[PDB]
Amino acid sequence: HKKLLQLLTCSS
Amino acid sequence: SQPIFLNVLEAIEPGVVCAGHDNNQPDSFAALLSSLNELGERQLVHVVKWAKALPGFRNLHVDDQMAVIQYSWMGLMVFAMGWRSFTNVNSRMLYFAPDLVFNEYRMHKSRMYSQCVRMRHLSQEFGWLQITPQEFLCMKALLLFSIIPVDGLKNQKFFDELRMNYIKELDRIIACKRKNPTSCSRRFYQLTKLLDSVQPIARELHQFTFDLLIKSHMVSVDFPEMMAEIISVQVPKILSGKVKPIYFHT
Ligand SMILES: C[C@]12CCC(=O)C[C@@H]1CC[C@@H]1[C@@H]2CC[C@]2(C)[C@@H](O)CC[C@@H]12
Repeated sequence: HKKLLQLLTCSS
Repeated sequence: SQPIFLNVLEAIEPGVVCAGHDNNQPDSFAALLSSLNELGERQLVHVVKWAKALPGFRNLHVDDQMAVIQYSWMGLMVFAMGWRSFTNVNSRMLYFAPDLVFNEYRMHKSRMYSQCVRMRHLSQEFGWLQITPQEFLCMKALLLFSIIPVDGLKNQKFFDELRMNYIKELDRIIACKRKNPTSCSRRFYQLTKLLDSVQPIARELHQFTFDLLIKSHMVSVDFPEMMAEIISVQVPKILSGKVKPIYFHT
């Protein structure tokens, strides 16, 4: 969930 | 005049992804499945980046964005793999990655030969139907919007509009003759049938990977972090009937 959501939060 | 939607889909389509498979080791179940799992983890990064760049996708609630990606990745990845297999090896083998191409021996050793046969048939459909690259891209985009919770999303209304628009884009790009309206109708029918056919394949693979994760320590198969999380938290929602595909046909 961390790495997966991190791919959305980065440069949203 | 000159469009825009197709320009975007062409521009964001992911490039080559390698599995990192050591082709020196024998074709054992453990080695092959561990490499497929790593390929999944790697491709998931690209699926997220692709989806976030799709027209309208960022309009969805953030939790819905996460949800649709976590439910649809298997279908998306299988569909893309079918296309690679069609274009690279005329569907003779399964082109998972340049360093992970499955021949008959690997299909057997993977213990998912039956599922591989179904994936090869999917790949062959791209040839039988003479699917165009633009049809492929629009169909693939629509797969992202083809599986949701029975209870719905946080903002289901926005999702329903987005899906509608993606269906409209597919309808616009179908390879047919307008002078023969029957041809366009037949084509759209064929494409919606092809899209629906991805779902039972994805379901079989969801069942397989779930069962594999449960016994993974016993059979020495490694699952990376993102895969293990999604297969243990989201995949069971599908398997238990909480999350279902949206079919065109009944
Ligand atoms: C999505 C992947 C990996 C990406 C791809 O090209 C399609 C392929 C289909 C079978 C999946 C695999 C990822 C790992 C899985 C889920 C294994 O655990 C069992 C079935 C595998």
